[PDB]
Amino acid sequence: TGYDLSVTTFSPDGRVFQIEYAAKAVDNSGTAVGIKCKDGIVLGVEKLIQSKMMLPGSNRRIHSVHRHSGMAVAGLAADGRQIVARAKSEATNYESVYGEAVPVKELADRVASYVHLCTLYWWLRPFGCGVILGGYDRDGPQLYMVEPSGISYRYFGAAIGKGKQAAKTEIEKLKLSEMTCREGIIEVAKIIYKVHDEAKDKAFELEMSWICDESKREHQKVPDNLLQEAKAAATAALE
Amino acid sequence: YPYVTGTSVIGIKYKDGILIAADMGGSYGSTLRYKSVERLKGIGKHSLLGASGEISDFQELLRYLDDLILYDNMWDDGNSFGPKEVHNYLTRVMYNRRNKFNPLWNSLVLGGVKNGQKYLGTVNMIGVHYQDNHVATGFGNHLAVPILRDEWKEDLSFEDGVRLLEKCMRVLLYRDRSAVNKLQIAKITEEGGVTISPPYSLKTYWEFAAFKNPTAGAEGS
Repeated sequence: TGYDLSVTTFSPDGRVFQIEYAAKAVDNSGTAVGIKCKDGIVLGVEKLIQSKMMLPGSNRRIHSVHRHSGMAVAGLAADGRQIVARAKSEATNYESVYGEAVPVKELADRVASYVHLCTLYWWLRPFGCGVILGGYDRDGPQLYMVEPSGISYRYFGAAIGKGKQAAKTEIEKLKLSEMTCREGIIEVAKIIYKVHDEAKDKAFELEMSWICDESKREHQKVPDNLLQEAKAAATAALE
Repeated sequence: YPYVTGTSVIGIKYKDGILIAADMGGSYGSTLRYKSVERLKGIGKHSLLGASGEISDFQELLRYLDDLILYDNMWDDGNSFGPKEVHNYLTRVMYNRRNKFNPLWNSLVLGGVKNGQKYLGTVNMIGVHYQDNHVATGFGNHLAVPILRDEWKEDLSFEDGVRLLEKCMRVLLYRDRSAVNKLQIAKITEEGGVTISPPYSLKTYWEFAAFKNPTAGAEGS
């Protein structure tokens, strides 16, 4: 129509259509989920496969962003990698200037700021990936989720990608504050597997990560035995 | 100019690991402004380094190495920098900053053990570097490498290593005038990781008859 060809146009409805078009790119990717548990944060993504070959353990979507915090991207993983790179760089810069761990809140606001900032330039494609940020610091667990638009909010549970609706409905049933790590693992795996549309995709791979007192308040993949137990429980529940 | 500067940092590759010792003093010209400046740090999983020379510059090198090691760790692809790569990065940075006539004024002793291959090396304030079984910086390069060369052994025990390293460090304490009696020994080993000794001071001996009475007489001395 002419009002949907650049990011700095501004439609007669009041809307910026290019950011909605990036959101539509995020909505049609693999599901991502983050849960703020009683004593820590657990992240879990639905890394769907397309070929029998992709060596299990390939294009990771849950990236560390600093020793105390991690991040999970949905949508164009190519753009998620740059959001993650910028988050890394900003946490490092905060350390170097002020000399203490960048608080998760500030880091989330800065990543959201950058994602939005790339929405202002006429010569930049907007980011096509929204990310869940699950840091952990002296304020405890803090789960943030950043939309392509730039809007970031602190959550108790987040879910983006295809699984938005189903994931949010399943999380609402959950007693987030009472449940602890090693319990978030089962809940995340179960809901991911439930969300997965075998009629739409095939042979997905499940990732997870978590920051809590067990991990001495650092981000690191789940001990694989816990993942195997949780996947078994999820399969049993799905039966 | 160097303002707050430290002193010798000796180094001794011992069986099953590596040991490094360095006093806790930071001097300001002739004064000892500071006596509790931990001058040994652990870098990454496989490394450990001490520094001599300007203490501001050393604190900056720690920021460089911390960013390096954190960026290395966040990959989680299953490979990391051993002592060799870290020491090579240190040599490159020190030489590069010499090329700018804006040197880091430090002398670095970096060592560690990875995959069962134990490395120990040094870097100068102008990029001069070498890897050896036992290294030292400053006066530890005059008054300690003689005794280290004399007594180092291929399979030195941990206790023999500590006792040699204290022999060296005490010999310095006798005759450096820049050294404080406080000091630390740092142990790095495979599968144990870096372990830094709590600060302590070494007993010293002065009661020789020649010292008590220079010359000899009932009145004079």
